[PDB]
Amino acid sequence: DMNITVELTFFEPYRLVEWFDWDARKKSHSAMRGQAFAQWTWKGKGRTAGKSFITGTLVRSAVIKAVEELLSLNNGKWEGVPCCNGSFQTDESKGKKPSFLRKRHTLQWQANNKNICDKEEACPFCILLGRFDNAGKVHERNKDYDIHFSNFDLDHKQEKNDLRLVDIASGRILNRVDFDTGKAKDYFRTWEADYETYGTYTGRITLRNEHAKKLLLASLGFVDKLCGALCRIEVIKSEDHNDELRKQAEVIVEAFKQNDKLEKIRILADAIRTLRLHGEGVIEKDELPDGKEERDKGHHLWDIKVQGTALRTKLKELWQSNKDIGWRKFTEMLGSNLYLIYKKETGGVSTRFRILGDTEYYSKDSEGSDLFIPVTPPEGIETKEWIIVGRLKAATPFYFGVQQPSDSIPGKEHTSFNILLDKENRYRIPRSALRGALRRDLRTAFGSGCNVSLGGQILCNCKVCIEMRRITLKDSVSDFSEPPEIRYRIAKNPGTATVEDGSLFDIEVGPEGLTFPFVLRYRGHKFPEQLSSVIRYWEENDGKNGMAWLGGLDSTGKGRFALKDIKIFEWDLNQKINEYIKERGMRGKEKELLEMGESSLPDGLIPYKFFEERECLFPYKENLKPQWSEVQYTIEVGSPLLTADTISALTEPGNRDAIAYKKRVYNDGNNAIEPEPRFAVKSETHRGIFRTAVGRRTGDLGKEDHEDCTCDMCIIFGNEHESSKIRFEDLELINGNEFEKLEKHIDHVAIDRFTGGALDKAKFDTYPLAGSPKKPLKLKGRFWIKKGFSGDHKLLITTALSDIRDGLYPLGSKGGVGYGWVAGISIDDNVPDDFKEMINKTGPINNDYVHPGHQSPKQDHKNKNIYYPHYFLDSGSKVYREKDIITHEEFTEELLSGKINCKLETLTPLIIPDTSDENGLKLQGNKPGHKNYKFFNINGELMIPGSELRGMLRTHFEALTKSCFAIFGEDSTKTLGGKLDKALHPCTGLSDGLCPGCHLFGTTDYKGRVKFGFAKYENGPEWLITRGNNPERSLTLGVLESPRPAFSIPDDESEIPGRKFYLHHNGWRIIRQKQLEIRETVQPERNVTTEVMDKGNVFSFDVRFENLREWELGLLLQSLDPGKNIAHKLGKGKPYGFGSVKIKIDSLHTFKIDKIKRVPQSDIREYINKGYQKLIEWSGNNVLPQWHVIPHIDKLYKLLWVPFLNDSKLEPDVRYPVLNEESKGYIEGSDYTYKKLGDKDNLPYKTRVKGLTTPWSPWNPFQ
Amino acid sequence: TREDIDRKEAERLLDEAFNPRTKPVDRKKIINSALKILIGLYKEKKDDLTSASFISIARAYYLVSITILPKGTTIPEKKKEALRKGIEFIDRAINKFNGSILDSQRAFRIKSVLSIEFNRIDREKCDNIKLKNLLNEAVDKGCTDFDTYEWDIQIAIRLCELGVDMEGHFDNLIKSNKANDLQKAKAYYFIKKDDHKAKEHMDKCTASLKYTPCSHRLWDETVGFIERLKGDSSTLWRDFAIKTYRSCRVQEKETGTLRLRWYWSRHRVLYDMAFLAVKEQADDEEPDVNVKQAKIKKLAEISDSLKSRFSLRLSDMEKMPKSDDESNHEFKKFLDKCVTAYQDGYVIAKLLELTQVPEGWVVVHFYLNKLEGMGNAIVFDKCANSWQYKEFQYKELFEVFLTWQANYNLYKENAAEHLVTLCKKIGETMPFLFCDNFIPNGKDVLFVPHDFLHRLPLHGSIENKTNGKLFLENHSCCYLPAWSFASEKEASTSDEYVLLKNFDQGHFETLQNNQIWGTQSVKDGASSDDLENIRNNPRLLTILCHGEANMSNPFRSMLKLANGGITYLEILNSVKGLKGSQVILGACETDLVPPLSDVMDEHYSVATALLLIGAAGVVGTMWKVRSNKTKSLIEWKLENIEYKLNEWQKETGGAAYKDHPPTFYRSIAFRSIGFP
RNA sequence: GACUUAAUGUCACGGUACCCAAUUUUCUGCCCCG
RNA sequence: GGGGCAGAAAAUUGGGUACCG
Ligand SMILES: [Zn+2]
Ligand SMILES: [Zn+2]
Ligand SMILES: [Zn+2]
Ligand SMILES: [Zn+2]
Repeated sequence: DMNITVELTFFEPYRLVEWFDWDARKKSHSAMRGQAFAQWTWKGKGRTAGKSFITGTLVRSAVIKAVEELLSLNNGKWEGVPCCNGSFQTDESKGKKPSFLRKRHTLQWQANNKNICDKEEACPFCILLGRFDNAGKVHERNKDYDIHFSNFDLDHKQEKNDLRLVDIASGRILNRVDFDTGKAKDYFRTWEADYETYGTYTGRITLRNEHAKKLLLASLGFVDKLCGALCRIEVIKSEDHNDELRKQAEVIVEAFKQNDKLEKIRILADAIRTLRLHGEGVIEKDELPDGKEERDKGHHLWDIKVQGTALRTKLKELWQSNKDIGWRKFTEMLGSNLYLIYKKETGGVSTRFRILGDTEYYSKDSEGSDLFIPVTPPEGIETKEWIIVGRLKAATPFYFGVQQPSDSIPGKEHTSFNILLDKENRYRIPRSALRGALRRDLRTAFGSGCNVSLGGQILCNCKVCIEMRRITLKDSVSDFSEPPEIRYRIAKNPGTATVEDGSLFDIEVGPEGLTFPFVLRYRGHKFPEQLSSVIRYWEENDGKNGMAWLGGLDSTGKGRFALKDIKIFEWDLNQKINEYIKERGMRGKEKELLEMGESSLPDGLIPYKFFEERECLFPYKENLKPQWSEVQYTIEVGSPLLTADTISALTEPGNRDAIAYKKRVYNDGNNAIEPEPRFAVKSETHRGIFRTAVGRRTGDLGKEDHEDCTCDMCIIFGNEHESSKIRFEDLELINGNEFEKLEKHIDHVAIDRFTGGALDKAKFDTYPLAGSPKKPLKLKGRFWIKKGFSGDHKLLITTALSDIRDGLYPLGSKGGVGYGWVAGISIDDNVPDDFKEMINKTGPINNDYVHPGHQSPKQDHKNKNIYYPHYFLDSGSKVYREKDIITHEEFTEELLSGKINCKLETLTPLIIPDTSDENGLKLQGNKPGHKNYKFFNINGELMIPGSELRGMLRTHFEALTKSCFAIFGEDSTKTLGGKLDKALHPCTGLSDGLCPGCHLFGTTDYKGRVKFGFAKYENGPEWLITRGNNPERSLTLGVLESPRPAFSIPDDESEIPGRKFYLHHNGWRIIRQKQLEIRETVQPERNVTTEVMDKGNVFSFDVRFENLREWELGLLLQSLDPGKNIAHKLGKGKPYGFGSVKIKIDSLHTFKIDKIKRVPQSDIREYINKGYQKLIEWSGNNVLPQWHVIPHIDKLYKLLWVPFLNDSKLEPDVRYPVLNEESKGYIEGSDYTYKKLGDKDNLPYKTRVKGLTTPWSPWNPFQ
Repeated sequence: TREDIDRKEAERLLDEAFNPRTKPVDRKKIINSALKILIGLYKEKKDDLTSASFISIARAYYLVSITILPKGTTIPEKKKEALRKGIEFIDRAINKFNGSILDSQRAFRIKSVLSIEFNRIDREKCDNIKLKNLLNEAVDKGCTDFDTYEWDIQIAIRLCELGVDMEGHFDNLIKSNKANDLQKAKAYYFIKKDDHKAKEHMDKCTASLKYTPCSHRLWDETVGFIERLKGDSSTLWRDFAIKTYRSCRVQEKETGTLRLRWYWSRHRVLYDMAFLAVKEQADDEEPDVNVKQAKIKKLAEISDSLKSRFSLRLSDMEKMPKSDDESNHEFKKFLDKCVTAYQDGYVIAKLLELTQVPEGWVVVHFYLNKLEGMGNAIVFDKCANSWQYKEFQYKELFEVFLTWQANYNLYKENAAEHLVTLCKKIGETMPFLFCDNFIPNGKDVLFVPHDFLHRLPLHGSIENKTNGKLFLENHSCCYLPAWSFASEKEASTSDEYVLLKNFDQGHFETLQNNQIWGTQSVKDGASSDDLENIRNNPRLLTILCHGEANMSNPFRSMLKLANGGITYLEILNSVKGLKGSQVILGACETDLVPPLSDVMDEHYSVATALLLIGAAGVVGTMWKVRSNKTKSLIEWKLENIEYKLNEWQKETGGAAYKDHPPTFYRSIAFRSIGFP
């Protein structure tokens, strides 16, 4: 006749559902699915607030299950008194069915209680069931219940108004994953409720019979799960801040849109999101990247005026106004609001329609099939419970998927892929992901299993489900609350080798080395060998690495966890059940069990000593160990490496455009992350490299679609319908400690084809990793191969690895100018034997063409003529554009691919400056503003950048092939674009075709087919020594100012002359003997001091080509080496005379898709002869080729003709006029100044345009 | 005019997908592209669409509802969703009213056919009353053109099936060349109430059913028509059921070369009707005994024709493994033929006879009839040359069997009391196998069982008496999956004894050291190629390995030998030299077939593949026993090869269920699968 | 004590948010006349 | 008599997935 008060507390996020009584419950699917959850009722009207509870029928069901299990443990008796089997069937003829029907098996025992149970006298199990009571199946009054369970109300700790649903629950989509395809079958939604603050419930249980009190109080402590969570049953005796952020975001977007810079706002949004990675000090103490020094315009975007103030100052005021919401919420809300205003202003708001429905399936009821299945254990049987406590460690960056925000709202963006987090922004491994991975690995270890059927009246009797019905897990929350890492991903068009439209997206990843708790519980008669094998497979030891794949980016290698600190404990349930009821099974106190010693264990909990090792387990090493095979290798890169990041470069000091990619690694010894980040090449990148290599080798990239496809590429690397059979991981730099100044600063500029100088807003920098041929970078990478790979597919993967070793696929960006070129590969000894066997089993040439140089200026009069240093080349203004563009999707059989090994000899001193160090040698201590440099070098080894050689060969090739002006600026003086012809305009788009220079060297929407490597110094005397200089080398140059088009095109009715070229002359000796007169009479800020290399030095470089036609390779070999007495100009000081270089073709190799050819000297003459006929055909005016027959090629080659190569003491004088007489540097009676040469009386304009267009025309006598 | 040209480019793709010369793999992509461009037009002009584009959207939804195949035993949710979306997309066209006069006809036609398909595949959501009201309105809007529109015939036939009188329409229905035999039979039966002409039209429908594959909708409509004829107690349903059974038999003989048929849900109930029809032509008074004996033989031929093949699902057919590349072509030919027939419906050596039994034998055929919920046992006696049949109920037997299955899968050896309870329940459920008139004493009995009775031990049946008698103490028991597996001229022709072994845990070291084992392929650590290397027909083969049961495909169930093991398909293809070879398996049957949850299972172990190779008999264990009992069976078979298995089961102590239920558990587990 | 259970019968610890995609293409640290 | 340029143009997401009598 006494009541008891029961408190129910949770230790996991439990499950909530909306309340419907009995028929509206049948109306809804979520209500019928969530019948064993907590129930939520709306309070008041408006559907915003309510209260949750737990029905007493569910607690009664859990209690009678615990009573049944306790009586089945102790042979049908409890504390000496026997209990019968009870009744669990209901006849339809007498009475109705009791509103819930049981499908599981019912534990039974041999019933010997001397009697049958009637109303007068009954066993504790019979009165605890409530059989012989006055009330049943229709509620009349709260009395005449022998045992009554009340509703369990949510114990709100402090009284307030009505509790809202969004404060307690949060929706989440759960999944069902197909085992054979690795793909989701369907999904369903549920409400996960808070347990830290809303995890206590209170109810009353009324007994009116002091004969089942001991059994009830014993089984209250045996109840372990309720509402999807571990539980203990005991008995007792900033919405306003968002609107101002929206208004300030509106002000920022409008201030950006007024300056015609709206599209930066998107980028700015990402940057503000990246500000959550840094602290508040980056806005407080002005750690944001400033502009370049002495520049009136500041940063690229952080110094944009918003209402008259800079964006950094506006952001500082916005942070000072909102200090109460925290740094992280401020940056996240600001970025989200900026992204929302940008998406509103653009006009596209992401419609997202699904045809043919939305695959959300809830389980259903079929009538009939009311079964009662008794299970009777043997008398002698011994039941135990094993608890495995340990720790999951992320060996890779992980990913646990979740929906977008504003979709996980139970009552009713910027990041495409979010990660699952807690309410305190902690990383979370849910119970369902662990349970699914354990089910998958148990199906692998058993070898057979069932796909999970949802509508079932009969329990599945497969081995996996039988073992999984006695496995209990627990969700894990890390002790880390730092924000995730945004990793960006693109997709590539195989035709043009550029990015596809709408292929940028981003993922949120967690740090590797993170650490989560792990609890497993198994209640049964013997510990299975397959579960032991799955635990041994998941854990890691010396040598072995863990193989616990949890999460949802497994093909990218994301989510491979490893189990450590494993302790298995055993509880005897037959002898020490009272200690289990007393200690509540150590539920909620498993953290204490890890650091617990031997002498502090509770009574009944012993260590488990019979845990088998890896070698003694039969389903291990036959089912689990050959599941994935590791292939680990090391890429050796002897060139600079740049995988650009470009968002973190906007949020870091240095003011650099593109920087290398870095990772955040978490350490477990000290709870911080790492002091310095680790450089890496992403798993997406080399996964795409392998995929593109296999697809180009077989030909599967050329297909238009891969839906319902079974090609070798889709079999190996997965498709829509199947998961990938190969899983790639990151390439981490391992020799970064051997370098001094690991990151190198390399700057580039685009040169105008007409003016010959730098184009406006076309200067930029890169910060790659310093890779040199004599000190290369080493990246260690890994991939896993599933069992079932045939010999053809293993041959394909080893062929792709051989293609990567041979240098066909450079890593990172800017591969066409020599970045990321693979120098070698190494294969570790743990690679299997067949893969190792497949991977291990895999002269003076001249051109003899002599050009007849310009005989009238120099071969008539020896050294009495003065020539202008630059001349202009004019072509016919008719360019040929080809619309049948050669695609990169395959290696075509007719076309040629391979490499050219070439050597470069300096005829004149060469100036390639290293602009990484503006102080260079020394010499700014003596005087301020004097720019001095060293030669370009990486790790002390002298080098020429590949971009210089590529630009020089392109400027030769477009002039030879009559291409459009690729780099051209339309500016101040109508404009230069109007005077230029429409045909010579830069090619924009593939609709109107591509000119041959743009066909070979590429455009924005088409990748080039020639790649130029870094040249390396080999032989010869360096460092041209001059005595009167502060180093022995490094003579000081003179002024170098910007070119003026107004001299070239005066008097508006005058069209653009053409491409500017510089003559070959030894005018550097004049600078070399004027060193005393250069330091004086010239301001030290004006002139630059640079290191120089002497003539006769040799460099070596290679040009890699693919899909080349025969005439294109012939014209490339002609532009590399045009003939005897013809050379190129490269480097600084071309008008003063520096930088004449001559290129010799050492070797040519051509491959086919399986050997490397040598191609002797006869065939290269055939290629050059085939190239000559194409220019003959293009000219329209239809033997060893005489190139001067074509008109523009002779005018080109006389500009490139060296007048001092074969003995000739021909040494021409090449210089500029000196404005005004009376000017320093005047020659005695020359009458050679711009005042006397530019005044429409003396030189009549048209004569000046003729003088600038005819090469090597004398200018001081002025013929 | 942009909507006009987009709708015309969608309507061209729709009519190209609606072409009966298009493969379905192209049809899905084409119709999804057309639905994509129509859906994008809707997305950009959300509420301003004309009705002419709404009809195109609804037709695309009908066509995707056609090409969605059931990949299991249930109707998929995608088909119901496609029909629902087409219904509402046509509903907004009806709410866009007062357009053209022909547009109302076309719109109500599309609505009525979509509602007909929805009512067919989901009766609860689309009721008969709402369908009746809509089809009543459709003929009010003039959808009665039976000569240019195929679907108007379907509207009229569904309407006369619902109950409304269509006496005026009948003459326009019959003269159309777009109507077929089943529609004319329904028109003659439901409107004019003519049995005589409807019988001729239904016989023409039965004759045309011979050459169409089972995936066609004509089979579903025919079995539904026969079920309706049985619903109103007509006199014609029996003959039509037997005719459709004969057509299904001669069609099922024409399937691709494996024991495979297409799964359709009515294929059982047609058999369940046809059996009942022959039964109602027996128990109802027939004056001559010779026609009644022919009817009881026809029952046992219906059950055997059901028990021949085992009807794989669609997803298991798509996930089929690849070997014997010409049989790959045959299997993909069968699959594409069935899928092409399914969409084409909507786009417009020697079998021993049942009396060829040796003398002194009795054959018991079993049938589980799900319509009446009964079990029928048909006995054939050769010495008397007689046919009889009896009935039983299988519900409580299924309950006790599932109890034993759960207790066994938890406590394998300790489920002996549940095994004794199951054996007593078999004896109490079927008393006719203990009376002398049904089964004569001292006569060998071959059981040909059906459904979950395959897993029941029929030899261990205990008679419902106090001093209960085991069934195997008076009869020699033999088993067979179907009568089509029986053969003549076993022809062992050799004397070599071959052993194979792969697992080392079972202590068979004393067995492999014996002298008797022959010169070829006796192993330890045997492999699949070593099983394929048998030269010429040994006298006794013994395979000792573990078993693996794939829970969906019986073709992927394998024996655990080395380098991957050998499966059902690799047995059925690769091994050749085992004709007339007695086989003894160490793998239990519970590891070879999956555990079952329904009353119906049709799953064949590797013993049936061994019988299909040409082995004379396979002796195995139904459940797991210890290795000593299997070693004892092997040694007794080696010492005595001619002697019968029930003698060894009686000698080992198998008649002692009352005192030692473990010995009874270990004894009755052994079953011979063959026909001598 | 309503909101908010029905009592001789709840496997929801019966279900991994899963699959597919290379931050990449093009660019000589270069250069003279108001 | 004097220094400029110091990044520009695109892509910033598209789709897919409902075994269970
Ligand atoms: Zn009792
Ligand atoms: Zn299962
Ligand atoms: Zn493919
Ligand atoms: Zn171009």
